[PDB]
Amino acid sequence: EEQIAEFKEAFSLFDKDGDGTITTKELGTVMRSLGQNPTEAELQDMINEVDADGNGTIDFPEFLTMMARKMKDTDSEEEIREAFRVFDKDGNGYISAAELRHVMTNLGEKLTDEEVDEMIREADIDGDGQVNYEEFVQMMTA
Amino acid sequence: LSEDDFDMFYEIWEKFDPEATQFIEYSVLSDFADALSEPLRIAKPNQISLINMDLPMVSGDRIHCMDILFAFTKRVLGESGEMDALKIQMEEKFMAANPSKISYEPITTTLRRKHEEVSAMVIQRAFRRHLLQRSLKHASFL
Amino acid sequence: QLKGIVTRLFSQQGYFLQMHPDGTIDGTKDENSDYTLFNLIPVGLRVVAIQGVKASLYVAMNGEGYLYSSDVFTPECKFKESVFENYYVIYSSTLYRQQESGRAWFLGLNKEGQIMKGNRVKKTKPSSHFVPKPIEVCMYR
Ligand SMILES: [Ca+2]
Ligand SMILES: [Ca+2]
Ligand SMILES: [Ca+2]
Ligand SMILES: [Ca+2]
Repeated sequence: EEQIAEFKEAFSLFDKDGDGTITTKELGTVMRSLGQNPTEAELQDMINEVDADGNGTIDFPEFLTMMARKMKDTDSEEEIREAFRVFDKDGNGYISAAELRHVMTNLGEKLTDEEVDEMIREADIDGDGQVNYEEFVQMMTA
Repeated sequence: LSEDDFDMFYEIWEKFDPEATQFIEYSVLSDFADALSEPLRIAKPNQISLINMDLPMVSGDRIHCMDILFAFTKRVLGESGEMDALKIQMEEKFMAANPSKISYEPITTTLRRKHEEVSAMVIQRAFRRHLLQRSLKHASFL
Repeated sequence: QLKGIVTRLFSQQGYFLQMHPDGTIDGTKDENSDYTLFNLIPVGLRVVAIQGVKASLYVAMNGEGYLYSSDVFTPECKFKESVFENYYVIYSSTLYRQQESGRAWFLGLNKEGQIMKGNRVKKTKPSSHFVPKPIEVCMYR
């Protein structure tokens, strides 16, 4: 499938030295490439819970397992539309970008400023300050 | 409203509380709110209706019958007036009718916050998945 | 006998509620003020008693609307808890109302982390609004 090919591509973006193995350092550079700022403790955690070998590295299968845990949808039904509706105060299909930013930064598994910024650049296409959350849901589950 | 609606209420309650613990989990509330008969019933999607109702939750995330009843009824009764005095009277009646004392537990948190949190977790999760997807896309070329 | 909880009360005004050993009650920015921990006991249906754990002092309310500190359990230690806009928790007095208007006297703090009088705290004002950050559930006598 195209799936495993994308996994090969990912491993390909990851291996600078091409040793077949991902290090805590490399995890670091990647997480940072996503816009996160993990601690060494957090990385050692991210490894320890997913390491089967405990080789400090991630081979293709372990990469598969981890990406599988991340990609699987748990509370996602595409009726995440409901989740947006929870915050759509007047139900007009639009949420002001400000409110969205506040909510995302102050509630739940809060997003970083980088994450929020990108999310907002993606969600407010016309930059009018109003966000058509349904189109965002379509885009998001493409 | 009539006595029939209240008897019906206790009837559904015995179904949702087969042990007469005088409490239900919030996750099921929607279902229960949809399970009733008219006019007390709140058909799905009822989530907003449930979120606008003053609905206290004890630990852990459990709600008591008196609050649910009072709210569902008050939605029909509108503001009061005599219906509030009758509300207090019927509340006392329910207290007296209730066996034991252990079911008296103090308020912890409430609805909105729970559903908002779940919503946030959902959106964050999905967003993360799409970040991953985009990164792999960056990998493919080349 | 009674199934209550232990918790920290965070005022929306921006402080952790603090019952100091000397009976002085205020709002603090200190996370670990052990005077900020409290015993919530359901002394009835939506009626709760609040106790400063460090001083074992009941947060009682006398005849003037002042939240003094008390050792003995008086019915003045009774508080009618209620949610505001399904988002904030408020504890009112079972004795106090604007006896004409019926507007109850609530526990409340000003913007400076200082305690307010009962009749000056409005239900709709940020003073009366509190968020319980719980620790554990406990059984009481
Ligand atoms: Ca490597
Ligand atoms: Ca390995
Ligand atoms: Ca809106
Ligand atoms: Ca827009």
